[PDB]
Order: sequence, then structure tokens, then C-alpha cells
Amino acid sequence: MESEFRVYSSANNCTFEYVSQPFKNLREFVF
Amino acid sequence: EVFNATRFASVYAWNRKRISNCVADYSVLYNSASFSTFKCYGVSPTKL
Ligand SMILES: *[C@@H]1O[C@H](CO)[C@@H](O)[C@H](O)[C@H]1NC(C)=O
Repeated sequence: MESEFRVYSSANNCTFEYVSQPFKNLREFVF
Repeated sequence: EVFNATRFASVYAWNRKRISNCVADYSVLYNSASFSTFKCYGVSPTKL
């Protein structure tokens, strides 16, 4: 019933966090 | 909220915090005029 878990992720530093609001349309991304 | 917490950290376990996406509102810590400890040797309060 649960599929939103996480594995390990010791999170030593994680000093940057950008939690923010975000036939199918072709999703194109440039990184 | 950080400065007005209910529990203060101990001496042996010093709590270290890192600040991101924030601004230095110096006026809030400067309006009380309680800067009794002014041993600012090597710096100036005008070049802030
Ligand atoms: C991140 O900061 C923590 C603070 O306790 C430190 O232990 C850790 O080594 C740092 N990791 C880095 C610099 O990526």
C-alpha cells in the first residue's frame, strides 16, 4: 500500500533545498 | 523564531546551523541598542 518510501539517504550535508511548487504532451528538457 | 526557542543548546554539544536563502536583517538586532559587548576589534560597524 506504501510506495513513497526512501532508501538509505544518510544526508550528511544536504544544505541546499529548493522545495517548491512544480498522446501526452511531449516533455522536452534541457539540462 | 530561532532566537526565541524554548530549549537552549548545551556546552559540550554545540548546535551548528547553516543558513541559505535568507537576508541579514541587522536592524532587528540593532534596534534594541543592547550591544554592550562591542569588542569588535579588526572590523567596523559602518562597512556592513
Ligand atoms: C555538511 O555539514 C555537516 C555538518 O555537520 C558536516 O558534518 C558534513 O561533513 C558536511 N558535508 C559536506 C561538506 O558535504
